[PDB]
Amino acid sequence: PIETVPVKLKPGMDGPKVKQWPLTEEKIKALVEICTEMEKEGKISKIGPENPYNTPVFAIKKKDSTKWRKLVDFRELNKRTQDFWEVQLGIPHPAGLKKKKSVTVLDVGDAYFSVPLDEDFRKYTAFTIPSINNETPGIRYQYNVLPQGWKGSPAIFQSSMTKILEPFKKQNPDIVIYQYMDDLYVGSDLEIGQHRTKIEELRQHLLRWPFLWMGYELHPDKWTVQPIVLPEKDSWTVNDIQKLVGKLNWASQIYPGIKVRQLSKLLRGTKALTEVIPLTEEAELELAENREILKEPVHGVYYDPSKDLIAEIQKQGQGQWTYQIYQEPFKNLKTGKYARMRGAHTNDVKQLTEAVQKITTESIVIWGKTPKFKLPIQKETWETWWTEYWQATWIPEWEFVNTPPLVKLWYQ
Amino acid sequence: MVPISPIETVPVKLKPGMDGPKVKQWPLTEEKIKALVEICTEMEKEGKISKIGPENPYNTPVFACKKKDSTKWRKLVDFRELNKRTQDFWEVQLGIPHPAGLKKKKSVTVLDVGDAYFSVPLDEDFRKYTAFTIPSINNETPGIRYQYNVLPQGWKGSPAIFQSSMTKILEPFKKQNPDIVIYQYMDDLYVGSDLEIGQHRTKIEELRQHLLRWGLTTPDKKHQKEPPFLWMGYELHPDKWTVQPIVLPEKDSWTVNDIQKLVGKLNWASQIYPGIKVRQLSKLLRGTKALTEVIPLTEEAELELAENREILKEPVHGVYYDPSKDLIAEIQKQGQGQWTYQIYQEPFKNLKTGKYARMRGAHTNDVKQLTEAVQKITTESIVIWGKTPKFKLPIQKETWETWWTEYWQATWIPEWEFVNTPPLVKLWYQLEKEPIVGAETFYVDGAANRETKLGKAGYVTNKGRQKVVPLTNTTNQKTELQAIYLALQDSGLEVNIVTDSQYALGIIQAQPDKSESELVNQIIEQLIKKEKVYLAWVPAHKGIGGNEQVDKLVS
DNA sequence: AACGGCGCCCGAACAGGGACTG
DNA sequence: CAGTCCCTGTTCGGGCGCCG
Ligand SMILES: Cc1cn([C@H]2C=C[C@@H](COP(=O)(O)OP(=O)(O)OP(=O)(O)O)O2)c(=O)[nH]c1=O
Ligand SMILES: [Mg+2]
Ligand SMILES: [Mg+2]
Repeated sequence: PIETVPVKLKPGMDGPKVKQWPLTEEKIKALVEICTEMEKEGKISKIGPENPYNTPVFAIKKKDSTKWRKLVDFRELNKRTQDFWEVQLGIPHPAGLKKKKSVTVLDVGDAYFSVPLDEDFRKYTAFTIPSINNETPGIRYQYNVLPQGWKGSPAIFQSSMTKILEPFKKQNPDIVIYQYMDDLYVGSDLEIGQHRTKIEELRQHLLRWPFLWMGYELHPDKWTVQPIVLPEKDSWTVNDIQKLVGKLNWASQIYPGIKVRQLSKLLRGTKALTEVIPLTEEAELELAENREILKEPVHGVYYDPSKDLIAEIQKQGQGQWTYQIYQEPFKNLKTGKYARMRGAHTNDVKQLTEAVQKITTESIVIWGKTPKFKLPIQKETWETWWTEYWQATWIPEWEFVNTPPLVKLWYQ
Repeated sequence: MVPISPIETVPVKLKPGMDGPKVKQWPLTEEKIKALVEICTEMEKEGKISKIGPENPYNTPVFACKKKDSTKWRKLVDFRELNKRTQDFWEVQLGIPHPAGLKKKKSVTVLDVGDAYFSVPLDEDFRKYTAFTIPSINNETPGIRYQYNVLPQGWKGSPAIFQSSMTKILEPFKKQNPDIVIYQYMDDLYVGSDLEIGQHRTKIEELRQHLLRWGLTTPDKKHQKEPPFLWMGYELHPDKWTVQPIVLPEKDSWTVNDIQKLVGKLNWASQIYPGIKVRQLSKLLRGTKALTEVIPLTEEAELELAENREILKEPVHGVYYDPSKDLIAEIQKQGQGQWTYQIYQEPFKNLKTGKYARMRGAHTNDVKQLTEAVQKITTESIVIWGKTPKFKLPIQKETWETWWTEYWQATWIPEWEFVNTPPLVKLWYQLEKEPIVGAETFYVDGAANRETKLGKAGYVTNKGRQKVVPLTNTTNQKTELQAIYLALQDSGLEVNIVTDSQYALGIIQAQPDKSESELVNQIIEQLIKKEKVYLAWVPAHKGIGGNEQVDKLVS
């Protein structure tokens, strides 16, 4: 009884044609059971090889959850429908969400299955379930309703979502509610007991219309930044000053007021690295001035909503991971550090996966975008293990870099 | 008026703005003429082929090749121009089944559908685009032209349609027989069950009659009832499997196309034969771009070829997969970037073997290449068994712990244990984390001219030691590596080295033990002889330490 | 002399970043 | 600042094996 919203690709682009990657036994068995129930409910339908489009599919389990969730890697289809969920039917981002004391994330993607999808667009939602040892050919489906993981689903459902959330927002005018992908971000300044109580009231508002029982809690007011800090030693050697000047010289690309004149004067000659060098009166003066500039904010740094976010991560060792978010180089909108995450001191890939999910969540709360990641890992290493540790219903863009640490910039 | 087959048709379109094929026929031998007129006549009476007239302004050349191990002929249609104008299909064949992934079954039957593509219909609106003439005489009768009502052999959409059509027909039978395993690869069917021999044949006949309802015939010609079963190029026995006999050519003079076939068979043989190497054989296929050019076998390629033929002498076999037991993968280092592995569940009962000899990167070490082999085995195991095997690796836990905790990139290996089988994988030198007290400090630098390709490399030290070496036909990067090599040559067992080269430092910090660069290999040899080496970096052109002094000497 | 799938080892073409020169 | 170079990386198409 609902007219399908017409959806068209960006002019000059064809649909996604991405190959399905191998899946483990437990993931294939989970997807076969899930897709059977969805096909019985008409959410998906089997298709043939005349559909040249395809999108990878796998399964995940959210944090502290034993239930399999179907996850489609619609990253290719999403950037091929960019003028739809950003230009036509866009969702405004509330600036006050990051200022709230507590923000809870609710999975509402199940509500998208009640709205049919445009018949002319269903061919782009094709996916293929693989088989172990290739016992059978790939089993192909396509979506008949709004699929989870497609950025067009919350855009079309936005009109439906507003009417459902209309009474609750009137009851609580101070609560900020933001919708991104399959998730719903609900922030308030109430106390922990009052907040969780108001979250349950919102759940009942959705029930009177399978992951709604979960509630991942955030605290954006408790989020910290990791500034550039300089060491403080009682004695300084030639090697210590060479490392300090190298760090300050690289930092000059960010803070143009940093000077290294009086510090380079301490290294006059061809001295041994371990030779202790006492800091002169002017060297103490120059080093004290540089420590204050690192406390001052960077000039002309602000968020441009038309530019993409970029995230770089550095492996610091011993469970330490630093990261920077920027749109223009050396114009970081946010820097931070993570420590003692899951897999610390045993698994780099699980930690890196955890860090990517944390950074993406922060970017959704602060700017409403997911950054493109520059991952410090080999492509084949990441593509082998990352799905084993993924616990989110979205997937950000990423690329792979290899930058040896010539100088510890973000973590001495 | 042709009867419509029970198999649902697949709606096939063409790329917009393009028409059908209009290619002239190919003059063929009279032997091919007497082999195709009898086929088009039989397919016309069976409804598989309809006759057309002048209302079909299309044409496509055809030919034929002999069926493998038979007297029958395979009718092919060179649809290379039709494929360019036909819509793209998404392939549903995602891989190749492997016998090591098969479980133990009491009863096994291997079927084979007769006239696979000739039993699945074509799209109604698409049959007009498949036109082809058949001359009865090579230069007399014009020959009546026909069309296709089924799937032609040679079309780029025929495999995808048959594989999808075969699945929809087997879906109702599999729902009625869940405990029966049916490996569906193209038209060949592998049917297994734990039922008794008598009850197994009963369900086989039920399946044969089920497929017959859609016009799929399973003739007794290629019906296999007794082991060993020939399936996917293997010999399937009740409790073991092996590859069909592989014949390696033994020519007195070796060319380029002969080695390409030789390495290919060894790659196919290395899945069950442990220890097959193709490094020195494939090394001969470099640079030479003439398939008909004789290449003499080197002494390393001859000893490698002799060791491969000896492995193929003794017969080997793999076992089948038991889900109640764990998967074990053990890797051995074969030297020169060569790795071999075996996957098993019980000791010395290999499911399959394999090798990893890929050399990625100009500079690497054994620890990186072992990590790459683990990743290759893991993904391969997920395809075949859907899980990751426990690894037995020839690297100490302490060695691996030192590498991954100190590397700047994220790296990881799944659950594994150490196996003490030399040669063990280790790191051949460790850069210090702090400068060395009492060790001479070398400030190295190197400059080169972009035009004349001339350059210098040298160092200055805190004790006054100094050297400058002129270099001809070099680069700035090479002089920076040369400067470090000079410092390592002229220093004691413990040395501090200060450089401004981000290029040189990045190479050495990754602790490589092998390199495509002779200069880097010499640097590695010196680093191994040392007891303590501390590399430090400083920004260039900043008047920092002795780096300013050595910069004047070389530039 | 046809089509599709998977694997390997190969070279050519292309991309991207530090560093030097106009 | 552009425009190069040097160096290293990935991508892709073809050679071969193998299956149908
Ligand atoms: C070997 C081969 C096969 N095919 C396609 C056609 C039918 C299926 C199976 O081929 P087949 O089993 O050898 O021949 P088929 O048509 O089934 O006839 P039968 O010998 O089984 O009776 O794959 C092909 O197009 N080109 C080929 O070279
Ligand atoms: Mg057959
Ligand atoms: Mg230099």
